[PDB]
Amino acid sequence: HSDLGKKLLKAARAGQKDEVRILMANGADVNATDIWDATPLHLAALIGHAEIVAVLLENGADVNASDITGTTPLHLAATMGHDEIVLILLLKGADVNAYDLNGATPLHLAARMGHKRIVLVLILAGADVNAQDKFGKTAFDISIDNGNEDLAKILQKQ
Amino acid sequence: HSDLGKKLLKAARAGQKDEVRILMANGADVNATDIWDATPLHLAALIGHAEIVAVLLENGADVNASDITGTTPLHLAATMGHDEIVLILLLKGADVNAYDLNGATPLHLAARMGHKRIVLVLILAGADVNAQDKFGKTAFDISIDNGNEDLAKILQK
Repeated sequence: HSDLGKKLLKAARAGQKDEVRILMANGADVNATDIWDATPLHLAALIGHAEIVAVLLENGADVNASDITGTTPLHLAATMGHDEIVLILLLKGADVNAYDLNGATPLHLAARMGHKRIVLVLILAGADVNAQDKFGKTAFDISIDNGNEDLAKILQKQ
Repeated sequence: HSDLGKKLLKAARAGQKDEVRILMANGADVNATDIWDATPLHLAALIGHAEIVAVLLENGADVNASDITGTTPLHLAATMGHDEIVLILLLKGADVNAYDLNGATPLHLAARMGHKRIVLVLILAGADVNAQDKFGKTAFDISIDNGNEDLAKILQK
C-alpha cells in the first residue's frame, strides 16, 4: 500500500506515462504523499508532464493538495510556465486563489516569473487580482516592478 | 535502509532531536532523500530546528544538498528568517551563492522577505551582491521594488 504509492511518486517524477497508467490500474494511491507533502500531481505539475497530470486527475487526484510550504500543483505549474497544465488543473477544479505560506497565489507567482499568458488564463479563471501577498503586493504591482506595463493594464480589469 | 532513512526524514521533520541521534547511531543515511530530493537537513532548516541542523551536520550531512527545485537548506533558512540556522549552515560550509531553478540566491530570498540581519550575515559570509536572478534582478533591485530604503543602502555600492 505504501509500496504502490512510492512507485507512483517515482513514476510521476520521472514522467513515465505508461507506468502511471498501470500503477493506477493496479490500485495505487493517487494521493500518496512524501515527507515534503508532495503528491504525484505536484511532481507532474512541476516537471511539466501534461498527460500524467490529466491521468492523475481522472483517477481522483486531489487537485488542491498543498505541500509543506502550502504550495499546490497550480502554484507549481504557474511558476514553471506550464501553460497546458495550468489550464487542465483549472478545468478540473483547482482553486485559483490558493495561497502558499507567503500569501502568494498562483497569479502572484506567474506575474513574478513574467508568464504573461498564464497570468491572463488565471484572470479568466477568476483569480482575485486584488489579492495581496503577506507584504502587500498585487500581481499588478509585481508586473510594474518587472517592467510588464502592458500586462499590468490588463490586470486592472477595466 | 529505506526504512531507517524514512524514519530519519520523519524525525527531522517532527523536530525529534533524540530520535534523530539514535537513528543516526544505528546507521541511518544522513543524506536520505524523499521524492522532492528533500534531505533531513532541508526539513530541519525549513522548520527551524537548530539543534537537529547541528546534529545532522556533525554526522556528515551534505550542507549543499539541493532539492528538485535547486533549493538548498540555506535558501530555506534565509527565506524563513531562521537567523541561527543561517549562521550554522554557513559555518559548516554552505555555499552562500547557491542558486535555485530561478537563479535566486539566499541573498535574493532574504532581501525579498525583508530579513535585514540575514542580509547582513550573508554579505559578511561572501554573498555576491551583484548576482542576478533569471530575470536580471539583484538583491538591491528587489529592495528598491519593495521600497526598503534601509536594505537598499546596505546593498548600494
